[PDB]
Amino acid sequence: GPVRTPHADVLLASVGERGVLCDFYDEGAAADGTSEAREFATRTVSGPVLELAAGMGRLTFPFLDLGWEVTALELSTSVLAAFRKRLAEAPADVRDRCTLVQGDMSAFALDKRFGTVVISSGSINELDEADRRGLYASVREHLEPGGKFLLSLAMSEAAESEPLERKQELPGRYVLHVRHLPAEEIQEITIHPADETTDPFVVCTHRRRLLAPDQVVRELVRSGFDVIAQTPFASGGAGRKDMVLVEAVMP
Amino acid sequence: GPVRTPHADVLLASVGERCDFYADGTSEAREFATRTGPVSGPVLELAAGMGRLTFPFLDLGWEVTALELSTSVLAAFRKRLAEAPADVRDRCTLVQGDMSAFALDKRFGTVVISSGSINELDEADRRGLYASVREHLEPGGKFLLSLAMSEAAESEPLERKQELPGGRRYVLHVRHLPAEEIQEITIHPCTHRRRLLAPDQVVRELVRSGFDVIAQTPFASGGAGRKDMVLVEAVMP
Ligand SMILES: Nc1ncnc2c1ncn2[C@@H]1O[C@H](CSCC[C@H](N)C(=O)O)[C@@H](O)[C@H]1O
Repeated sequence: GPVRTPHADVLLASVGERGVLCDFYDEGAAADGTSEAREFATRTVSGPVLELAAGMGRLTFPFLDLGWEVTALELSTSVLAAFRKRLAEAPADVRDRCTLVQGDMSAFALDKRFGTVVISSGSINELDEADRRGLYASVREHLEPGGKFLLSLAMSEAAESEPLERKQELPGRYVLHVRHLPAEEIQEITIHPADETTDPFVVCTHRRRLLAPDQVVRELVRSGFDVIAQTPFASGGAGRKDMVLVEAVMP
Repeated sequence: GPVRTPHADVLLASVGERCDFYADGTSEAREFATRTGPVSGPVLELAAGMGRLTFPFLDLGWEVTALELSTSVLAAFRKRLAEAPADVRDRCTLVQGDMSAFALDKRFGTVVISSGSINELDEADRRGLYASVREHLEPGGKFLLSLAMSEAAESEPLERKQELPGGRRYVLHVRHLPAEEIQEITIHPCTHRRRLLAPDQVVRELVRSGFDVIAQTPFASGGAGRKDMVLVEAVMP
């Protein structure tokens, strides 16, 4: 069914149903990022912008609020429908710089090039390694000359750190430097009410892919982009910096 | 063209003017034999290199089809086989092949692969491996893998709490399960990156594609000291 996490295991045992184990995407009770959008803006606008897997407009609207023309591309027709509902209930000027398009960000093709192409950490992490290559290839084909590819990328503690070195003393028949660089983790969340009474006690688990920023960056280089900047920021305006803003251009 | 690490460039100028980078299988093979039993019927070792484990396996008396991709490496292996005595040599059948896609039309009691071999495939190819391996297992037959386990892979992931409102108050728990790291080397008076899967990540992948993983046994590769490897047992339901 849902993912049975270790903390959830204990809770659900302790609470005896009453408690219910759920994935974080079914029911139910269960988006604001103007600080992330702002991070994207800082790091650019000449022309129109393409947002990939724009979901429901979490960033797309903030972008439109800054006067930008946005082609928002989404795969889910249902999310697409919901986006178009929000879009319907907003000022015709706001409405008219926005273009929705169904599409697969791993293999998409528009009758249009673009000065700026943006993708949020949430989205890039939906793709495996193969599709990620598809994305890079695709994007390259949609950048006007000199245009930037801007990516936000969540940064785990392990990816934030300077990987631990281990020097050695191995003679031949030298000094050896090993590093274990992070490439990909699984972010696992568990959310439950602070009580235990409540009734019902719904326990929310989710597992998702979480790529190391440096990893994406290597992928990017390997695929013909140059990464001209990488900038840590906190997603909620202040706190620990838990995100990296990456700029890529075609050489 | 060769990978330019941080420690390289801080030695590349911190020297002036005066390249990429391209062990004993006894303990390791024994660990495989521990989780094998009988053995009735022959064994198939995928990506056998040049016999580092194969020769151990033969000394356990086993019958081994050793699959390897490389024409050059097969040349080495064949010569080594030729210097072995004849009962060793006659229990070893070499085959050029691709561990990610191969038919051999025969099935095997046991199927075996080494950490270095599986770490050489990306995700898609590993999907193919498990599919192949399946196609080549006799029922009840065991699929054994050894997997390097780094310090990241073995540690209990650190957990972060945090209280949040609505207006209902919630508790939020976040763990980071390791899955893939990069092994980066700098040899030194010389460079190499490489894949290093988390044994757990491989296990998840085995389940995702058919097998029930019946055992995960940590062992030292050297055959002494800290257990730096994991022997995984898989079978087809
Ligand atoms: N292959 C694909 N092609 C296009 N969109 C995809 C996709 N796979 C997943 N998605 C979409 O990517 C979104 C990920 S969540 C990101 C939403 C938004 N950019 C934000 O910042 O909140 C989801 O809306 C999902 O429908």
